[PDB]
Amino acid sequence: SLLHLQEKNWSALLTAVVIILTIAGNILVIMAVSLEKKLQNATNYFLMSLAIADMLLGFLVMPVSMLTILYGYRWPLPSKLCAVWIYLDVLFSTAKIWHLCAISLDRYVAIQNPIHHSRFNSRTKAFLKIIAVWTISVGISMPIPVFGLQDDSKVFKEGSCLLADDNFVLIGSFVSFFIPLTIMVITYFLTIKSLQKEAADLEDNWETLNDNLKVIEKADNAAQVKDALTKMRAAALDAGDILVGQIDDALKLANEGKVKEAQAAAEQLKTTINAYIQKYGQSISNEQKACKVLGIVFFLFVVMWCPFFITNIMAVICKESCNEDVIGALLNVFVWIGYLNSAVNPLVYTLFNKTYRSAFSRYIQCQYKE
Ligand SMILES: NCCc1c[nH]c2ccc(O)cc12
Ligand SMILES: [Mg+2]
Repeated sequence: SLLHLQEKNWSALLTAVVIILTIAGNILVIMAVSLEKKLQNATNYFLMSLAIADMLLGFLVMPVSMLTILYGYRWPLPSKLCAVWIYLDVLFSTAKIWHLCAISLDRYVAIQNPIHHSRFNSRTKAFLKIIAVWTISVGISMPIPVFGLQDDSKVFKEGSCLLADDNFVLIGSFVSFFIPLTIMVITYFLTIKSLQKEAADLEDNWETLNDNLKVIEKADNAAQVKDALTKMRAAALDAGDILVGQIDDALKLANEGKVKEAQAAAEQLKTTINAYIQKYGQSISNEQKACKVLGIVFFLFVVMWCPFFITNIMAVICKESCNEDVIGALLNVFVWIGYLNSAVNPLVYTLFNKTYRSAFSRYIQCQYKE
């Protein structure tokens, strides 16, 4: 006889906590993007869809995962509900990683194509990209019901419902989890470098505009102002229209010979430059702030699923050499480290965004009026 309820009830109280923090955390994120209007961009739109994936993992996968621990890891439901539960577990995790990849991808293309980002601002464009990812994730996870329902040996390992098939655990791990992991760690690295270069390029054009504002207010002739405005106008085009015609206003005074009159115009440009420099120089500050926080989302996904990901692959490499009972007893812990990651995507936003933090606080006092 089997399917016995046991006294594994340290686990029952601990796993219940993780389910609510997932469900309550990611509901507040879905409510934040749906209601708060400082969050209406493509990156925050993905984070909602990430939190829909996290929350449905809290509803559908994590209670059943708890329920198995309550019946000694012998599987209490119907046997054709084993292959459904693996399919949802793997679908929500595959949808998370391909979101996290696609954010880091969409963020990088936003910097290399500033003009394209204005065109790609559309919520419809964002939703199309999400709907690309979910239908990729349903595409990748689809062997688990199509084959597993047909053969109980691919989803049961001795009354235990788990992905027993080893070509599913191997090929899936590299198709669905190092192809979008590669693209995430390449494009996060290059996003840091594109915002390092353009911050470094703005300090270049800060010091050459500030250098020619020394030159014009020293100068004697209309050739030492004309050249010095020609080097301002060229290196003001390198920060892109607003200021160029005001330099062209100053350029025609140097081209006629009105030097004291061209020098006075250049002093009027000074404050125009400090306005346009404090603006775009706070823009790079904000993107590098956002890139840092999205990195913590990216880093904690990778770290918390990493003990589950390595040990599941060591189940397949030492299929002979190792304690299958100990590897089975570690994966049962290691899956819940990765489940816990559904609870921490919301908490990150709270610590690191005052817009998410304010919104969460108001909803806890039941205040939706923005
Ligand atoms: N999401 C990976 C499949 C899965 C679901 N529950 C599990 C429990 C144990 C295990 O080894 C694997 C699983
Ligand atoms: Mg200098």
